[PDB]
Amino acid sequence: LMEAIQKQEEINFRLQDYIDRIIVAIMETNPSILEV
Amino acid sequence: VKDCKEADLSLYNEFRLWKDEPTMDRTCPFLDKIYQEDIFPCLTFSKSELASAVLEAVENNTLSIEPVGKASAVECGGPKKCALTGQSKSCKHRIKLGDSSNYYYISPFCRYRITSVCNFFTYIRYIQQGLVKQQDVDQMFWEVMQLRKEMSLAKLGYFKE
Amino acid sequence: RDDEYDYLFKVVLIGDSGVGKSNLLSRFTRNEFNLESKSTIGVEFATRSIQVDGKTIKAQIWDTAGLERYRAITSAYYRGAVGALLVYDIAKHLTYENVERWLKELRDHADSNIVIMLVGNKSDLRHLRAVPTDEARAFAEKNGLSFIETSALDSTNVEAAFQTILTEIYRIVSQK
Ligand SMILES: Nc1nc2c(ncn2[C@@H]2O[C@H](COP(=O)(O)OP(=O)(O)NP(=O)(O)O)[C@@H](O)[C@H]2O)c(=O)[nH]1
Ligand SMILES: [Mg+2]
Repeated sequence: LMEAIQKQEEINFRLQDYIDRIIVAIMETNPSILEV
Repeated sequence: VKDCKEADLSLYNEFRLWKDEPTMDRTCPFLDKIYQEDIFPCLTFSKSELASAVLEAVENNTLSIEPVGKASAVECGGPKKCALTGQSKSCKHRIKLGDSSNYYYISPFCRYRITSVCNFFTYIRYIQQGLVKQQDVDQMFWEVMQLRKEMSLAKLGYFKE
Repeated sequence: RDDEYDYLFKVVLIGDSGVGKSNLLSRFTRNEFNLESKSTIGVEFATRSIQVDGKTIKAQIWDTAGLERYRAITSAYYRGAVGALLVYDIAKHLTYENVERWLKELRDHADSNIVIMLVGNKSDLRHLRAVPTDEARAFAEKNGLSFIETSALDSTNVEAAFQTILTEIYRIVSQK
């Protein structure tokens, strides 16, 4: 049961590292995207 | 011994019904029970005149509690003496009912009793103007039970500091 | 369609997680509040235009996750910010304590001359107040920050908060 949250935390790390990179990129070019 | 919880069906139905057509009227079944069983005993203090003012202030959301980083001590009380209960304790919080009449000193025990009631009204109000969307009825119910549990304990002199 | 604006000011929201940044944003920009609002993922901004000294100001309010240490995506966040709303929770003293740490990031990663306003939010919780107004206003005055208490929930001073920081930015940008 505890091996699922350890691997599920490595997944979150990966998703979040992705969101950071892409958001950084989006601002370096077309920040218009991040508007509500 | 294990710690469990089961909703009292009588209480559950009373609430689930009130949520569907929420009112702040003191005389409805839902609030009346809580008024008599929880609120009234909680807001019962030595100086009963000021106490009844606080009860009205709480219902109006006009009551406020500040910590303390020209008046006198007969009405307001002071740092070493609580205004609500005649007790002598270090008072680290002070109450304001206005529109402030005066700033009144409060013992930690009083603060716990009053906030417990203010928390109840606060959540109830959130529902009346709800404002409570993503929480299902079972969760909300058990929130009210929690809110009451706090008042039930403060009622009896069990508080947190 | 007249969408014109005379000045475009970027203002960033900073402060401890849960002080209500995202709701200050929604309250000002779309007059909406969410009691159940969740933690902010990624980075966003919404815009609103106002009149200041006859000139129209288009405000660009940026918001991001209140949890910040290792983000490194912060350089981009503060870049071009001419104003900052530094937010704490009146009812959680810890969030006021960390205001100093936030001033650090501003003095490190953000431009100087950036207008900084201290905002005490959740003024609507009257019985829970942990940070007396005077102590904050004092800290604000000595540290060169504006100060106001807002409630995203009942709307008090939210409008006022933005009108204030936006006009202080006007005066500095028009003068130089
Ligand atoms: N009573 C009250 N609650 C508020 C107020 N503003 C926000 N909240 C509540 O505080 C919680 C956090 O709000 P949120 O806007 O998400 O804060 P945040 O700073 O954006 N969080 P994050 O930094 O993690 O994105 C929510 O439950 C929200 O409803 C306010 O003015 N009054
Ligand atoms: Mg947020």
